[PDB]
Amino acid sequence: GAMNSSNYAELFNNDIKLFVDDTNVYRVTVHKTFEGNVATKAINGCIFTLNPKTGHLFLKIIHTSVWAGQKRLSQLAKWKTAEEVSALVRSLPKEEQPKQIIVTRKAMLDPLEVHMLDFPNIAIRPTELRLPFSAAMSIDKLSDVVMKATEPQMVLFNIYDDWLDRISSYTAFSRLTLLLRALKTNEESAKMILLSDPTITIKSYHLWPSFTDEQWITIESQMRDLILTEYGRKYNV
Amino acid sequence: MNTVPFTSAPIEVTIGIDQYSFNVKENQPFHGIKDIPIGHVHVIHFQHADNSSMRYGYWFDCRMGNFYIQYDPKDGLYKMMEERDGAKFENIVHNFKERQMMVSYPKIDEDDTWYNLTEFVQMDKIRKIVRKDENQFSYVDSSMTTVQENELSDPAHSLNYTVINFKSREAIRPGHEMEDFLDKSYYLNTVMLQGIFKNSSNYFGELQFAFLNAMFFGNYGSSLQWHAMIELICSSATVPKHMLDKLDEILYYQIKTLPEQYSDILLNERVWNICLYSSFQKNSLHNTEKIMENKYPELL
Ligand SMILES: Nc1ccc(Sc2ccccn2)nc1
Repeated sequence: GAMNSSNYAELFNNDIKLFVDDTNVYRVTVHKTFEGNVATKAINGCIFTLNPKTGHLFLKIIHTSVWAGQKRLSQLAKWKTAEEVSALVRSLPKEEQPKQIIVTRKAMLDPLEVHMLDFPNIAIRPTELRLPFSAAMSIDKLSDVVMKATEPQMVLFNIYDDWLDRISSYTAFSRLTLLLRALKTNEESAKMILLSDPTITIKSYHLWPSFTDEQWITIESQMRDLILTEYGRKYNV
Repeated sequence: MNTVPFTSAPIEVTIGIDQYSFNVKENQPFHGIKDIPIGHVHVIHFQHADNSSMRYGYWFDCRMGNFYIQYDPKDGLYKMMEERDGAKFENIVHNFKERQMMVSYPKIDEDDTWYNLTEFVQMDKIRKIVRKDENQFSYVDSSMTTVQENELSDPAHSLNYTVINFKSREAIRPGHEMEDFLDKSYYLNTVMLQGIFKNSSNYFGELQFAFLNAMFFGNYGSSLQWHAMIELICSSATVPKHMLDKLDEILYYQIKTLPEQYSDILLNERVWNICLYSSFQKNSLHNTEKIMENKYPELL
């Protein structure tokens, strides 16, 4: 059924699986019209599809043109996500298709289930984990490509950089979710932590800085401080 | 008017005929039911005094033969049988009426309830849902499962209702996934009506038969089917106007006839609230909504 703290290590076994996050698919700015009414203006979005074992991220950019002339866009967005995921699975060789797709929001279950009827053997699952993938647009290189796009486009990224050379998928995913949780809780502080030292650079082919093992420990500790901190500044503790 | 005689009543049993019922005591001089209206299907049903488990019964149409009931002490139930010796049958029936050992089908003359519950139900279709072609009548009981319930185990003893599944390739056209899931009109009008049922009368006939099996036998799979067939209509933006009008009349009499005390188990909160207050047809079922709100406002 659902994915949670009890069956967490299943993400790192050798059954191919994908997380899908649709949070950033339909994005808007709300503003006042000359007549003083309110209106929305859509901006580009993205589907966040990640294989947690390898770090392979299929970033499908959703150009605002897809909304033109459409109604009930928040509902459409869930179906559009499912259509694009389904198209992705169909484009993969059979031996690369996932055995499970895990959706981060329960509202994607029916849209994905219906678009995947052709694949009765791919399990569509929810999760009780509160994953921070919405913060993916706080990763500068991902936000950049999304906002620059002039048409629909699939960008391919390894969200773990080269970490798997040195650590396991379980640890790499833990690092990733800690970073994204921190970016989600206080983006400024989080980004300050990551970039404060100008001698540690992000490689052109990477998303995150080239920290050594020791430096990642320091960084990881500082992000935990941050998340505890904002948890006091928010709950006055 | 026609008659279903009983050889005898060796065990205490509550007998139903359509929406009527009466108690027969162990070895009471009971020889059957008379004055049964010709022109309608009927159901005669049983619940033993000892083992209220297993309600069971027989759908029949008196125009299709002379039928009687006889207890089987080996199998332990009241069995329906057909008498082929037409002469023998009228002789038997006449003797039991002269001795007045029969109960009279107790139809009030103002009362169209049974007609309204069975308007579209036809023996021929019942026999296709309940497969046992050597008998002109059909046995149903509480425990019989449906073909869809078996996909989810004795195929000879099943209710072969039409399978409806909203997340199925039959229900969903490629390229219309969102359209067809949110608005079921394609599935209702093209796949089911035109494709399978052929007309709305056969559709309504299965719907009413499903309801009746749920109410008389507490048959869970029949209840599931009745709600599915309502939900398919209620969730279709485009339904012929006469069908909606008739559906409102069908459902009205079903809700009217339901035992007040069985509503908690026979009525699906989600389907009804969806159909009456959210679906495309939320404003189309005026009679049904009024009787539901006055009789089962807790459910809503
Ligand atoms: N920079 C980079 C680009 C592509 C790849 S390969 C790949 C294939 C499919 C999905 C994700 N990554 N690995 C690293």
